[PDB]
Amino acid sequence: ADLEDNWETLNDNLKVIEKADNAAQVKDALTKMRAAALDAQKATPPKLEDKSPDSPEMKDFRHGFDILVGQIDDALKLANEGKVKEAQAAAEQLKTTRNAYIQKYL
Amino acid sequence: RGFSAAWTAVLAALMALLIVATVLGNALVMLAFVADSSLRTQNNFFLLNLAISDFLVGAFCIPLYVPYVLTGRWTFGRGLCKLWLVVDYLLCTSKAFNIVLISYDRFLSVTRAVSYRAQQGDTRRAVRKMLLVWVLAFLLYGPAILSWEYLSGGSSIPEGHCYAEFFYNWYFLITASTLEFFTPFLSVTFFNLSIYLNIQRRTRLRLDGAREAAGRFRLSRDRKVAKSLAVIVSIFGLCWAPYTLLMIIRAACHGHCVPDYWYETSFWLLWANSAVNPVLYPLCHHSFRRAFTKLLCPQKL
Ligand SMILES: CC(C)CCC[C@@H](C)[C@H]1CC[C@H]2[C@@H]3CC=C4C[C@@H](O)CC[C@]4(C)[C@H]3CC[C@]12C
Ligand SMILES: CCNC(=O)[C@H]1C[C@@](F)(c2ccc(CN3CCCC3)c(F)c2)C1
Repeated sequence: ADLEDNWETLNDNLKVIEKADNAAQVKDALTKMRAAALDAQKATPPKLEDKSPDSPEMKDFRHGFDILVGQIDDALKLANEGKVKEAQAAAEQLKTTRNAYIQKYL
Repeated sequence: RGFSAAWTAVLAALMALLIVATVLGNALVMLAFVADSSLRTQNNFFLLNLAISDFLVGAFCIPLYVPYVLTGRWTFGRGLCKLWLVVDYLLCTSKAFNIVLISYDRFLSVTRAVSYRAQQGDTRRAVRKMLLVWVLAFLLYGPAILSWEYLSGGSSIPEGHCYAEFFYNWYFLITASTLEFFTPFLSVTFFNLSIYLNIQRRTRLRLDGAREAAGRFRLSRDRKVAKSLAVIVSIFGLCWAPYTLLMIIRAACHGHCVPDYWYETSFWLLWANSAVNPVLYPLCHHSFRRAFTKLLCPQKL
C-alpha cells in the first residue's frame, strides 16, 4: 500500500501541473513525482510477492519507472529554465508512460 | 493489481465453485418450468425472470471478470468491455426492479385476492410486464455506458482496465445511486408493510362461523405468502444493499472516503445472491417443491 500511496502521490502532482501557471509549482510537483517514482521503483507489486528481482516481470516493472523518472527529469530540465509550457506539455507524456508500462503491475 | 500464483490458485478454485453453483442452480430452476406446466402463473414467471438474470450472472458476468480481478488486466478489447458492463449493470437493476414487481404481485394477491384469482394464469400479461422491466432496467445505465465517451470527447479508461466512463463522475453517480437504491427499497418496503397491515387488520376482524372459518384458512395462506416474500426480499436486501449504499457514499465523498476493495468485495456478495435464489424457490414455494419433484424424484406419483 506504500506502492498504492506512491501511485496516489503521482496522481495528485500530475493534476497540480495541468492546473499551474508558474515554474515553481511545476518544479515542486515534479520533484515530488520523482521522489515517489524512485520510492515506487523499489516496491514489490502485490502481483509479484513470489518473484525474483531478476524476474522478467520485475525487470519490466522497474524499466517502466526508468522511462518515468527520465521523463520527469526532462520536464525538470525545461521547468528549471522557466519553460513552464514545455514542462507542462511534457507532463502529459507521463500519463502514457504510466498506463502503457507500470499500471499492469499495480 | 492482481494476485501471486499461490493466491490466484485459491481464488480461481472458489470463483469456479460459485460459477458452477450459479449455473447449475438456475439451469435446474429453468428445467423445472419445462417439467411442470402448473408453474404457468404470473408469480412463477416473475421468479423465472429472476432465475434468467441469475443464470446470466453465472454464465456471463462472473466468468469475464475472473481473469480481470486475478491478473488486474481486461484482455478482451473495450468493445467486449462495454457489452460486459451493459449486461452487469442491466442484471443488477433488473433483479432489483423485478423484486419490486414480485412484491406488487404478492401485495395484489393478499389485498385484492378475488380479482387476482382471475388474472393468475395469464402468462402473456406476465411476460409483457417482465419485458417492460428489462427496458426500464437498461434505460438507467445502458445508454450512459455506450455514449458517455463520445459526449465527453473520448475515454478516460486506460486500455488496461474496464469501468463505466461515468464511474468517477460524482454528479451522475449520486442521482443514479439514489434512484437505483431508493426507488426499489421504498417501493418494496411499502408493499411488504402494506401486506403486514392487511393481514393484521383481517386477523382482528370479527366474523360469523362460516365466514370467519373460511377467512382463518385464507389468512393461513396469506401469512405463508408474507414469510416467502420477506425471506427473498431480505436475502436480496442484504446481498444488494452494501453495493447500492457504498455507491451512494463513494459519489457523495467524491471517492475520497471509500477504498476500491470495499465496493469490489460487495460485487461478490451481490453476485453470490444468484447462487442463493435457486435454493430459496423450493424452500419458500409449494409450486417449486412440486416442480422439482416432477423433475428429480417423480417416483412420488
Ligand atoms: C464457497 C464459494 C461457493 C463462494 C465463493 C467465494 C469467493 C468466490 C468470493 C468470496 C470472497 C471474495 C473475495 C472478497 C474480497 C475480494 C477483494 C476484492 O478487492 C477482490 C475480490 C476479492 C478477493 C473477492 C474474490 C472472490 C471471493 C473470494
Ligand atoms: C478492480 C478491477 N476493476 C473493477 O473491479 C472494475 C470496477 C468496475 F468498473 C465495475 C463493474 C461493474 C459495476 C457494476 N456492478 C453492478 C453489480 C455489481 C457491480 C461497477 F460498479 C464497477 C469493474
